[PDB]
Amino acid sequence: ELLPYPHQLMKRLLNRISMQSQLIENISMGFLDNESKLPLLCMETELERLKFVIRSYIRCR
Amino acid sequence: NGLDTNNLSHQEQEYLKEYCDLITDLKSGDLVDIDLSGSLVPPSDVFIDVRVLKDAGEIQTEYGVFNLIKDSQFFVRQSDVERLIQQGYLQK
Amino acid sequence: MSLPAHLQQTFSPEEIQFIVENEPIKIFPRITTRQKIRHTRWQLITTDDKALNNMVAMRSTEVVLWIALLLKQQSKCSIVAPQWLTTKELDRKIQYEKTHPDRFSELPWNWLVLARILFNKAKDDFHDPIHELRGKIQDLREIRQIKVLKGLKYLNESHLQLDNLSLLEINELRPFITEIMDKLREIHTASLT
Amino acid sequence: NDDDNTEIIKSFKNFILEFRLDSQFIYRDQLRNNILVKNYSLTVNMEHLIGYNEDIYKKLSDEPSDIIPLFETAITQVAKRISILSRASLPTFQLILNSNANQIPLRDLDSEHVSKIVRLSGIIISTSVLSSRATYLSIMCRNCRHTTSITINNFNVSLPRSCLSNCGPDPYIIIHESSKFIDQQFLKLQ
Amino acid sequence: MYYGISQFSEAYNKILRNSSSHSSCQLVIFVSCLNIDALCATKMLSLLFKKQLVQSQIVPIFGYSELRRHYSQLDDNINSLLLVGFGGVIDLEAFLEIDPQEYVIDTDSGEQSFRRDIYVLDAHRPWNLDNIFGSQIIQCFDDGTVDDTLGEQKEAYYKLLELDRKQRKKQIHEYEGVLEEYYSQGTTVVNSISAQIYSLLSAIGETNLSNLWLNILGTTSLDIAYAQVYNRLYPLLQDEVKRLTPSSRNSVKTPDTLTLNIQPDYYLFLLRHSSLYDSFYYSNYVNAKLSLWNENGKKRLHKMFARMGIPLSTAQETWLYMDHSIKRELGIIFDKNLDRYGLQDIIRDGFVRTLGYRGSISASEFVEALTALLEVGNNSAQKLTNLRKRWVSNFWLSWDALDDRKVELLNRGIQLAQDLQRAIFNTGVAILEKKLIKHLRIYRLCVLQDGPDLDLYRNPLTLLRLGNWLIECCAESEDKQLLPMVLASIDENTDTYLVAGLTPRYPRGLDTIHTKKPILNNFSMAFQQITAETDAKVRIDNFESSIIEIRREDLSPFLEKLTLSGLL
Amino acid sequence: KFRYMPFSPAGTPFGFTDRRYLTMNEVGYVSTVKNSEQYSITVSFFDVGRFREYHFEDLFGYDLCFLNEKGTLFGQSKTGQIQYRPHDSIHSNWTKIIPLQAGERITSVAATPVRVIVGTSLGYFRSFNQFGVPFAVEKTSPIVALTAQNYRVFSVHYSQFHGLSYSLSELGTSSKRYYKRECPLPMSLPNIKDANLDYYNFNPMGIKSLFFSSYGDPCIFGSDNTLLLLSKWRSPEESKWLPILDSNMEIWKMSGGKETTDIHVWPLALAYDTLNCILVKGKHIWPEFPLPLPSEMEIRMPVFVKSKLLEENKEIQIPVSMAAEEEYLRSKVLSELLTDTLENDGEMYGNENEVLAALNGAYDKALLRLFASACSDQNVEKALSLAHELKQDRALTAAVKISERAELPSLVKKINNIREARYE
Ligand SMILES: [Zn+2]
Repeated sequence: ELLPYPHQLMKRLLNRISMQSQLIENISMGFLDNESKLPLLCMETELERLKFVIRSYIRCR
Repeated sequence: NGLDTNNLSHQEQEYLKEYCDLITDLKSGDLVDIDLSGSLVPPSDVFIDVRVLKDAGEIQTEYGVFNLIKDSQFFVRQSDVERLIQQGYLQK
Repeated sequence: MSLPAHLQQTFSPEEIQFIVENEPIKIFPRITTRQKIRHTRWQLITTDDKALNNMVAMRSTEVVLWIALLLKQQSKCSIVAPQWLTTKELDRKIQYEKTHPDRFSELPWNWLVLARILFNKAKDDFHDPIHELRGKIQDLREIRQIKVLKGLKYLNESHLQLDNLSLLEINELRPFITEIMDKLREIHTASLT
Repeated sequence: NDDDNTEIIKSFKNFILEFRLDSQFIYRDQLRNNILVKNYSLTVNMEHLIGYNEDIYKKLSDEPSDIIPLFETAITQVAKRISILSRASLPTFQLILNSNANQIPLRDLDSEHVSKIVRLSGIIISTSVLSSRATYLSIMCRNCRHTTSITINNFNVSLPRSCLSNCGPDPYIIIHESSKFIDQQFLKLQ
Repeated sequence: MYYGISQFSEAYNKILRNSSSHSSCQLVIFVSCLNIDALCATKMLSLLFKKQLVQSQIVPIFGYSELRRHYSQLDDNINSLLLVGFGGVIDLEAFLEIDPQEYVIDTDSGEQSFRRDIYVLDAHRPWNLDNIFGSQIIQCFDDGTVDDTLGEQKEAYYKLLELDRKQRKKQIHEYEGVLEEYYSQGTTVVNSISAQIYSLLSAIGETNLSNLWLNILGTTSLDIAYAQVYNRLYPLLQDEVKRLTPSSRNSVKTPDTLTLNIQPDYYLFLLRHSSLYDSFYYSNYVNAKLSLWNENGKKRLHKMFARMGIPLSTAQETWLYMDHSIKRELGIIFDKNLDRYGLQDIIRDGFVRTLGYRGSISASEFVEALTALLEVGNNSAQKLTNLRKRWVSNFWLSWDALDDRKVELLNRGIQLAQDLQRAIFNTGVAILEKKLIKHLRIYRLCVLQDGPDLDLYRNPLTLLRLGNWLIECCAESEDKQLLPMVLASIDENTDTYLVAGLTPRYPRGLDTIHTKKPILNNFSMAFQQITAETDAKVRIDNFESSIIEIRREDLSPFLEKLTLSGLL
Repeated sequence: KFRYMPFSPAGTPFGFTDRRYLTMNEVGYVSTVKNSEQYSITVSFFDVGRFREYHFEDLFGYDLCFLNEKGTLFGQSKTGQIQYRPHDSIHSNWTKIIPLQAGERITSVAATPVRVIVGTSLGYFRSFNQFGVPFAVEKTSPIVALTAQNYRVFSVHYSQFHGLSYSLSELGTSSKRYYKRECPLPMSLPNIKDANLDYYNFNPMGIKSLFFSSYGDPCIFGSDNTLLLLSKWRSPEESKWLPILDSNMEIWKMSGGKETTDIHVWPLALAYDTLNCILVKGKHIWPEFPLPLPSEMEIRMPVFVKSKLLEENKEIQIPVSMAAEEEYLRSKVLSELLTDTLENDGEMYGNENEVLAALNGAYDKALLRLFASACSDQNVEKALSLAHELKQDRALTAAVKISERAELPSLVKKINNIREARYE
């Protein structure tokens, strides 16, 4: 069966994702402007993984 | 399509067009941040080396440009070139 | 349709991988991010950030597995072998298995996948001879498969109790077992008036 | 002596249980599958055996007739260990080889190749019909009635003439019922 | 001088500081295909950047014109250019027509800077002084050759550049003569590019067994032509092998057990992957010594094997299937009677990689297979473009082969090497019987017009292999003096002769008072001068200038000028 | 008789191999390898981010090596050659040979971010600057080891006649202060297997290693395999060595009560509350060139009676009382040293204040377990003494509650008086 869509969870998660992507873009702009990128790579992969999970769930339902 | 018309009945063709419209409607708006048409394979690899299967000339990127030159290899993040790979230009 | 058929009623090994990486793990950082009281910061969301900004060289700590693997791809991290991944532990589990043919051993729910990942990208860290570890894991796999067949012999509509079966094995056997149970239940119910 | 045979058997068991390339015990898995389809027989590449340890391959080449049965026994033991839970039967397994080395033309074959593992090719001209070969026998002693049996191999034996618990010159006889046999064809090559 | 050995790490750090940005890739690596050591160097650099996680691109190239057009299409975003094994002698700034002002940015202050950076690893020897000195956008990772040999050349160049009249003449003519003397000298590779990159990694402390193996492979490939360079570098590679060697000794062989050990690498062909008889039968040195090309040489080969006491039948058996007794006592067998036959030089200790139970491989055999893969991995202008596309595909195939996982590709390369080697041997014996070699008194011209193997010879490396075998036989032939060797191969589809100018060489084992001197190669300069003087269509575009093309009808007139040329 | 031999912290002999670790520490490890006469020195840094690995060949065959973030101090005892190699590489590897009289052999070498120190078999202490400019030469009791952390230099002065002695001093850029001078070092020398002797041949003193603590307290690990820390080292009056670990007992503990032998803790460096060291589970107490992953073990006050544990077992079980006592002592000493460092040297990390607060809490709660233990014994007087040591008055509320649950009205009254007194 289709499970009750946990509205609040996805709402908060999407808000966090939006702001996270925006601030990542801000760090990218700063780079264009220490400077170790390892945390930047961790951000990029974390966002990719989270977006992947959300997409999987959405497509499944 | 999110990323043989003769075989399709005209009703089938219209329905498929409507379905494509519906999908683009979904990925547009709320939830746009995630690309529903995106691959359902998990992004295990942050970075992937790729060889251009078919030369198509330079292509643009958010912060760069990729010169697609037959038998030229690129080491770039998977996400950026996943669409090109799906388009068959890029190998591995 | 939004979901390929092969994904309709199960998880492919890649999804199993991902869910495994969601876990944390002991590691020995080769970097000291911890800024002295005398700068780029991680600031993650889905996992802890406190530890990450407090990395100190050669100081054990926990991080989600996928971050650990990302660093291990670099020379900047070392993955600490889980205790259960030890010749002594594997031998003990093997002996338990032979001792209790009916029951499975209490391996980590993610033992197979975790072992494979570490073997592929963590050969250096493993203290014990890696070949012996691979062999013992293979033997455990064989024994568990045999016990799986023995249990299958008793497939019944009522219910099943896999107990300590590992997640990877569960995903492997999901389709067959589920379908057989479904057909058996259909038959028995049809028998019911 | 028997100790050396046991040592060779152990070496072959180790080869099967240990020979790994990349991250797969190719031979362990192959044996497990072949058992899974009841095909109680294993195929081995000579190059792989050499890679594991040249010594076993060379010993095999020296005395194939005796080495091979030991290898098949090792295969049987490994099959029992991997397919049947210990402290919780299978037939003798057929061993299949693939040298893939330089061939020897049919005509060239001569005394030099006697008892040597040969590698060649041709076209099969005819095929016989399968016959019985007694892997195992059930044996009764004609006068004292002493039970016994023999396990014979298709390499390189006859019904013992002695009583082993005068009773007779050949008091032993075959009990076809309890005995076990296999198939054996005969092919001709040009 | 421009970038000396000591400052390789600093140049690398500068490259990072410029092109390091996860946002986009600003580093492009131009690599001239058809060079084993170049491929190894490029792979090493690729792995290094992978560690540094700096996005970059690989650009295989075959000809100078290809490099020119590729630079034309370049994007300003790219600021780092890595040129591997090409451009060292040419005036890249002139050839690429780079204007410093076009790229000049942030010059300031006694300082200079440009938007792009052209790094050159082309270690031939006759460094373009303008590149060394005149250019700044040009960056050359020099092995110190400039600071050790060209100091007078540097002085003369800076004086001539300073000059901007009896005294004027009395100085300018001497400086011009000095520069010309530094010119007009044939090309001769100085050192392994792989060796330079390995040294740089040592500076960056990235050295690992894999990198050492790659450097070993590059140097071993270089050996055949510039044996002296290989001899000079061998102690260093052995030192590194010992340095990275694990403590455990005689550890039980396991699939995971991987070793790179030095032990006798007999100077033969595919010994481990071909019958001893075959290995001897195709070992260039062996044939040169015994003249196996003639049937009497084959008779002597049978005699030698009989002397070994080895059953010939056994000698033709697969090496992996040798009897253990022979497979192990071959050391003593070679120790005996090798001098009797004068083949004692074959004995050579060398690097031999191995892994798990899959088997073993000598660096020599590995590089041989790599060359075979490079060569046979698979409107006239379109035909040439397609041929060079096949060559580039072979380049990438070899790149893939470098990975250990793709052992299947390595085996395929081994079989291809066997086939090519036997074909080369057959062609060489046919040539010698035909006496196609003509003593022109300026060179031993040998033009090729026979159909079979001609298609294969269209590949420059295949022609180089055939010519190398011929040169081995000739040099071993004491009657023949070190005359320059000329090879041409007509391509029916293009109706052009693949002219190749092959330098002579003193006997492999030869190491007396002479042989020490390097016989530079003036083939390229002679070809270029004749081409400029004449108009016969030719192709100097190929990075190896010694190899050029010419019309089937432009050949003989060009040959006539060549013998007429005094440059040779 | 005793033999004076060159030593470096946690060094390892060549043994049967041609490669040995010149020395190892938190910063990294340097291992050399014989190579056709010429020795190949490889300098490995633990923190890849901080520094970069580099390897150079040593013709002099330097056997003495000192590692510190600033640089390395390679020296050869028999020759007197000493070479410094700044890690920054901004400055050349200044090198010089010291005057070695007949038999004068460099015992060890100490590196200070500003000064340089060299010790000799004859006890000829020598001081050079970062650039090698000499400072002065001094004769002292022969120094076998020359640990030097930051500006704190700890030396082990031993003699056949003066016996075991140590001098603690922090030279610093200025105001050179000698905390202690050749005071007797309370450590037990090895008893006089082949590998053990060879290490003793390679380390006559038998010092497994020598280093300062994470915060910078001197740390020693002798052949006894006991890690001794100089409690109150900053104050000589109360300075005292406390055994914070007895590796043998801990190994026998984690072994499930098994008397393992091959296990050999190779002291590398002492993190706060935890020892970074390699467990060499082989005949050679020293590790091998393929250095394994360092192991971490928490410090333990050695107050476990092995007989008690054996009786419990007959996975080792520890009585909650003896355990609680051990944690009490460990927390007490840790808090002592933590407060001393915090007040004397501030904190390199702000967390230390909260760490000390939690440690005081654990101290009080250990007093509380033992208070309950005494109450169960009806030793209301002993329990009263325990509550007396209690640091937190809220923990004292917990204690009076325990006494109520222990049915000790006299006890409860006593702890109530204690409440009032602390309120006073
Ligand atoms: Zn009888």
